Amino acid sequence: MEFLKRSFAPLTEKQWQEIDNRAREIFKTQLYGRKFVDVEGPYGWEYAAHPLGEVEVLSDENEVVKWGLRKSLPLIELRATFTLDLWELDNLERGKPNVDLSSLEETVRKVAEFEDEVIFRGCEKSGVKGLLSFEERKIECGSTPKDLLEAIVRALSIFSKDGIEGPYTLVINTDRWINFLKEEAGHYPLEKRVEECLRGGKIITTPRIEDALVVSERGGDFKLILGQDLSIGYEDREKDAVRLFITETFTFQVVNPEALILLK
Amino acid sequence: MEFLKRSFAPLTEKQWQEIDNRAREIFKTQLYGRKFVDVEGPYGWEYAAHPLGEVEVLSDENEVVKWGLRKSLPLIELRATFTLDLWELDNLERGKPNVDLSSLEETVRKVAEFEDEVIFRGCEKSGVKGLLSFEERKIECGSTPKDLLEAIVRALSIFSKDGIEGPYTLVINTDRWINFLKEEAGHYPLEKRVEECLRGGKIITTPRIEDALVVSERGGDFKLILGQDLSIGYEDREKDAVRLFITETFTFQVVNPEALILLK
Amino acid sequence: MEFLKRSFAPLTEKQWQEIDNRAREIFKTQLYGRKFVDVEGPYGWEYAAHPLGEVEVLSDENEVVKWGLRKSLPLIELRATFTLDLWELDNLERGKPNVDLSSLEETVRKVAEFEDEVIFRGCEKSGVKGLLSFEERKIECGSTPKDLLEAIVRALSIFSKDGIEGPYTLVINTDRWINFLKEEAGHYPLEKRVEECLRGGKIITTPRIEDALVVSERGGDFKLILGQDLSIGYEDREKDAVRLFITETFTFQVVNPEALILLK
Repeated sequence: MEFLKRSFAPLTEKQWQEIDNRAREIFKTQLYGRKFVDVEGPYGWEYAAHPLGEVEVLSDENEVVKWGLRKSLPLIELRATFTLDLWELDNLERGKPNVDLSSLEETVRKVAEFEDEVIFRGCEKSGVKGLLSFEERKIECGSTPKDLLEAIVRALSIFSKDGIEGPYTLVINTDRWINFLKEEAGHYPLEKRVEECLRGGKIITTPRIEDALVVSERGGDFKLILGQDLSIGYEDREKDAVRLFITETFTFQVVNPEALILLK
Repeated sequence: MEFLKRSFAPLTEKQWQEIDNRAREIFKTQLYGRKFVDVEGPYGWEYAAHPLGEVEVLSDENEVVKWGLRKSLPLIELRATFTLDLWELDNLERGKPNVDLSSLEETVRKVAEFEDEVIFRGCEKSGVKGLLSFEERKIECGSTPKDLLEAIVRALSIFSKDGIEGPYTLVINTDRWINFLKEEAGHYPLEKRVEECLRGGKIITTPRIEDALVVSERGGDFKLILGQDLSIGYEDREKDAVRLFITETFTFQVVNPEALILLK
Repeated sequence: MEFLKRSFAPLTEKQWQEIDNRAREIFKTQLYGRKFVDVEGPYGWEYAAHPLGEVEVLSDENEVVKWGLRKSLPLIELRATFTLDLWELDNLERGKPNVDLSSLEETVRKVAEFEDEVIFRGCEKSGVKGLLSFEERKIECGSTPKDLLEAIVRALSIFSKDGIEGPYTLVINTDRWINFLKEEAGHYPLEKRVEECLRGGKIITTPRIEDALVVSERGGDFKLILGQDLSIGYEDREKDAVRLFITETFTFQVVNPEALILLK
């Protein structure tokens, strides 16, 4: 929006469109948490904190009037900057079909990594606890495909006792998935054995996790709080090059850890 | 069209039709690039160059008035000739069901090879760079079916980081495909393992490539510029035999090499 | 248009208008070729090459499939820059009737010279051959007004044998015209003798030619290919002064040299 100062950038709508398109593509392919966790919002651009629903009592014990502070999560405000040559975007309206947008891509990837780190590991400063921080819900299993299938069945039994329902999905490191696919036959695809044991579920290979998670997708158990979603705006000129920025505001909340299981 | 001088050939519409039909069949089965790359046009018959969208500056540095030349790709104009006996096409209207059209077939195959060479290797004279010239995007993999599947998964991970989406297709040499199918079981078809790892994609066996390519089919990344598409016209008489020709005008452009991956 | 970034210049419409007006005036008075040669287009801003209608065959002699490259003329892209003080354009809306626009005028004159040089001499780099390069069509004549009239009659006889019709015009260096007017009487204006021998034609005094040309104006024999016509846009700030630029894209083609005659 208006705080992005896009109107003041020496660019045509065509160039803005190309930039936005490439950003969207990289993001859709590089944002992995967005695949498992719900999204609420956007609340922005002014939204500053998400309530937790508790009071920390600061009053002493023998005070007549008891009082405390109501708790919330501060939204994380993200800024990153790109620099694009001008002589090279105007070749777009000169008829060039492929305009170099490399710095955009690099920095987009970096911010995607940032958000995925928050979701998966969290942030102490912000008070966010990541999915991989709920060590209290973890299975110890082997390292073969068969061990993996047994572990998945165990996980679904756990979900059963805890009342957790819904489609299930398995988030794996890419390398471990590849090695599971390589380690044993072959006489029936492993992905099918899995999608069967993972009863109507899916597999999602994610390089930002090392081992694996099993999560239910019924809804409402992991949620990303959105103020200002990812947006690109303008800062200044270089002057032969334009400096833009990408920004966001967000927090993350694990609501029901019972819908989460870690695997070794 | 009119530049083809078909009206001046001592032939009936029946004979023209037979000729055109056989040409179309051979072409549909022998034109392999047409299976992966988009086609724009036809622009012909006068279209002479396709713009690139850049200026090469020829002005010196200290000139007051700066100037350069706007760049483009010249269209390649293709001619080949056939000779057909007359006594042998008139047997068509005499009731013969199978008329010999061998020279047509041979020369059609040759021109198909020509276009496929341009697409795959390119042309220095014309300034076309072929698919197999983007060595900067190449994977080193093994030689077994399992190695192949691992390589395909690696390729799709690459497409993932580069923001490349869409159906995927695997262009292979026929011999290597056959040997992959022969080398190991058997207890589950390899083509299915592939179409699965090649997630909803295809395999296309192409004798004009030696090893393999993986390419996305989302659209707009490889494109063939068409002026005058493949057409047959008339030159002269022999006189007992008619001399015809086949012609085309075309260039080729790889727009987004990120949608391209070479395999060993 | 939009590639000119006029909207991003810290200027009001009044100032843009003054600038454009002065540019147009200087151009109309300083563009001499525009007086004789036809103009086609504008094709821009993406137009990159104008077809010539020929194929250069690169195929060897004994190749089965013959091929070549279709030929064209690259458009020349022209850039020049002006710098205008700000404190001095805002006095326009302060009520000043005469705003200093000298750098504009100088640079406009320079680019006009550039285009006239291309038309008259041509450009080797671009492959343009100028009017004064067709030495094969040249008359040797005297240096007196009477010699000039005889030469004009000879030229029209030539046009006669070559089938060239239409109004005729005589492009002369200014100095030679003046000296012809001074050299002999006087008892009947020379311009009238000329316009008579130059049967219903004209005289156009042009400082970018040294001796003279006679050309027919029937149409279609000399033509200027226009992509982006002359236009002014914005580059940056200085910051107390605004930097603008003037740009064009064009080529030139002599189609029928029979409509052209050079005089000594």
